[PDB]
Amino acid sequence: QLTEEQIAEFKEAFSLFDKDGDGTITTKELGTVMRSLGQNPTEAELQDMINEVDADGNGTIDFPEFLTMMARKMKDTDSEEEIREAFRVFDKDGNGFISAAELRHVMTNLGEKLTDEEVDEMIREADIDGDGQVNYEEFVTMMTSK
Amino acid sequence: GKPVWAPHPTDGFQVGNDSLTIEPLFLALINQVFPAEEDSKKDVEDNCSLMYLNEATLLHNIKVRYSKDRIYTYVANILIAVNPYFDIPKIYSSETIKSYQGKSLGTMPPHVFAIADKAFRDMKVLKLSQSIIVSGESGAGKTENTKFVLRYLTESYGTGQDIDDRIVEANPLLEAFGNAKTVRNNNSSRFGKFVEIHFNEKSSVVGGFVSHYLLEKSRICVQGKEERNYHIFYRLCAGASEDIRERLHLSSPDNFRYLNRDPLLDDHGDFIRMCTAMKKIGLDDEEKLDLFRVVAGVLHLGNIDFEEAGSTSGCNLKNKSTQALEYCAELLGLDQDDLRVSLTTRVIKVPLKVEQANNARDALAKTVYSHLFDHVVNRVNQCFPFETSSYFIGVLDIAGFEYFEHNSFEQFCINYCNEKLQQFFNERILKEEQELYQKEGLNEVHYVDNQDCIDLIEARLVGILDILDEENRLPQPSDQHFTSAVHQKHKDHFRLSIPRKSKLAIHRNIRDDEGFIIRHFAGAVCYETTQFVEKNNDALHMSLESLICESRDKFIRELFSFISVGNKFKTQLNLLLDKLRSTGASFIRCIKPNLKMTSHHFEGAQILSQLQCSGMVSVLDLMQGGFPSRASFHELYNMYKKYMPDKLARLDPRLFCKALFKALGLNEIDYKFGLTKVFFRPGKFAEFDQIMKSDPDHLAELVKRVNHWLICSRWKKVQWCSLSVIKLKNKIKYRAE
Ligand SMILES: [Ca+2]
Ligand SMILES: [Ca+2]
Ligand SMILES: [Ca+2]
Repeated sequence: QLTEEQIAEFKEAFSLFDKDGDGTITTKELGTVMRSLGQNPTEAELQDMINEVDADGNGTIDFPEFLTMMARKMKDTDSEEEIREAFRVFDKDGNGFISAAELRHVMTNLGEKLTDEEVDEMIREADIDGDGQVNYEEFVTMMTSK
Repeated sequence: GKPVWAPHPTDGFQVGNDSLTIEPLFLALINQVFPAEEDSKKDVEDNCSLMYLNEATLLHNIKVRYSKDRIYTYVANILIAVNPYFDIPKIYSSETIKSYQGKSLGTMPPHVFAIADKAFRDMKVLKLSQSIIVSGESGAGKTENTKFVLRYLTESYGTGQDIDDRIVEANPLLEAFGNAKTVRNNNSSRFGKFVEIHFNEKSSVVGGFVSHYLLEKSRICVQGKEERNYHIFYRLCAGASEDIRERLHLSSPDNFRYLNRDPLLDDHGDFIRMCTAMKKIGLDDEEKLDLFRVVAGVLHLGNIDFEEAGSTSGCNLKNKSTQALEYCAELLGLDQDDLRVSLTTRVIKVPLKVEQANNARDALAKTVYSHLFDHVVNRVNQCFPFETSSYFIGVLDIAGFEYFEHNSFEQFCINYCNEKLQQFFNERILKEEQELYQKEGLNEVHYVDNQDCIDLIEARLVGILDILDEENRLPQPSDQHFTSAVHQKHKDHFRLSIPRKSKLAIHRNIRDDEGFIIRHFAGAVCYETTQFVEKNNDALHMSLESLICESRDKFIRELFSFISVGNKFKTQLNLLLDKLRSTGASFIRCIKPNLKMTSHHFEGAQILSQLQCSGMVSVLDLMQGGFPSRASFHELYNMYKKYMPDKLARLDPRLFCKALFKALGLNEIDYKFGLTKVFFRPGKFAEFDQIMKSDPDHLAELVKRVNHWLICSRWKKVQWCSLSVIKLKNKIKYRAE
């Protein structure tokens, strides 16, 4: 039910959950990554969600199961509100632009390791209109870039 | 300038630099020289982690591991298991048994437990019975390795109960009637044993079942020098009480045609130990004696001789055989005269010549013993019955590929058996590679199978077996006429040649009609065909058959080349294959490190021969058709980060490898980025290594070109991860209201 391009993009995102690259995720990594981006799932909420797609039943789900777990019957432009919510995770002060400091916070929450200048580089790259920050339009453009 | 591996008569291979000349640290044929691993000190748990996967690098790797007492190495999901020849401490510890539980293959070090856990895991998830196929010559550690699989399964997924120790108790009964001494092994198994551990609907152990196949019938009457009949015969003759010895009219085995002639063979003691084990099993003196009666009956049968008398032709029993005949008739519960008529005539009463009566005697002997073995395996199965089951996990043990200076029909059948098992081995490895590639997000592996060698043997009408049947059906069957028929019908066959073309001087004196060479998976075998026609015929005529079926002895009644030996062998081989094909399969290959049973000795050339006979060489060739080398991202991060700017070294292992390959412009045909590993076509890991070791400056340049891509990859990773988290949050709320 996804494009080849969406599957590819989610595949790299899965590597942030699956740090040691064994191809499988447990309740622990699911929980850790969600909380680091400001969510608060219960252990039972995570288990119930995993059991629903865990074929083995060892409590360890793989990439295609990860995709299924994310799937649900969706309203028109619910996805669009999802993208706006993803943006608000970066735009912490809610003024509509992502700053260096804010990108750094997310990169840090997710365990990414980079230099202050690398963060600035990332800002510069997605900052089409050159006001020094990343707005929503630029965000989505970067997000769906080829 | 690269170190290659070249043939070495005693180590198989040695390092050095139509054919080629090699300097060690010597003329050699091109196709026997293999690329070596750069780091000779190195060691990997999966030989698919090497840059070159070939017989040489494989042999070198498991050697290195052997020294560190690392006896278990993988090739993909295939386990190589070299006999340590001493008890490596705590590796079969109960603790270790728990550390392997539910662990995916290759998250723990290589171990028979993992093979074992995987079978259970697939059984449980896929709801499909499983088979574990073990290979290996005598002294390879095959018996111990089987124990471990069973022990593991029972302590891990049994319920306190103890089926393994039960199977372990019952086994001495199988060995008595099913094993015999050979030229290469004093206690060789002569049938196919599929020891099944059965499971209930919730994947808990609930019983055992020993399936059995292809008992070697010819041994019952005839053996070669250095060989003996089945153990039981000699044990009984040397161990029975002076009483039993009298009732069954036993005596020295030298007094029975059916028993050819060794001090280390303790028949007296093994008989005592055997009875000891029989009692532990719940085998009372009654069925014990019932077993011994048939055994003796067959021994006396075999002593009945015949001669021509001129009796309005037909032959008769030598009067000297009168006693063997009454003894045999007595022990088999038959009328002495009925038996006599049915051994020297067939039913319209056709008299039989001497040879024909010899064959009637032997045919009866083979059928009776074979039904006795059937019964013996059934009683063993009663030592651990179950009511019902859903699936099983079975370990298959059966004589491996073999050749000698002289090969006859016995080797033919055995090697035919392994030719079909090898086809199965290849098919299932091919399947595993394909599913591995799909599972990793990457392809059909290039492989030509040995169907043609199988068809040479078993094809209808023109196959060797059917041409042999045809000969038996001719007025005066001839081995020579048979052999020529084989050559004339497979004119320009890839797989068949005349002995004159042998790669060995010992075979080139054999005439075209005295033999043939079959190019088997493991190598060419030259068969001498004298006696093929006689060995293809073991048929029991109906009247003699009726006789035994209607024995006064109730036990015997309960035991019960128109159809040739070759054809029955095929039929039985096919039943075993039917069973295997219904399961998911895994393979263990046991290796005998040397002859002397000694620790820390690695006979290169001798282990190499075993690798070949087990079909491992055949399997590596097959793997060259796909992606034979594969390495985790973390592993490649570790190896190569030092060659790249510090910028790349900051990335995580997956993104580091992504960046590397993007910057080198590595085509996506030869290099494949999976979910957990990078996969390489043959030669390509090595190529990638060279690139990595080339001019550091041009290298840092290529990275620059990738800078935009790298930044966009960094964004998309966290952006799509944020989106994932948001979908997971929306999913929890979905599942709620
Ligand atoms: Ca993980
Ligand atoms: Ca902001
Ligand atoms: Ca901007």
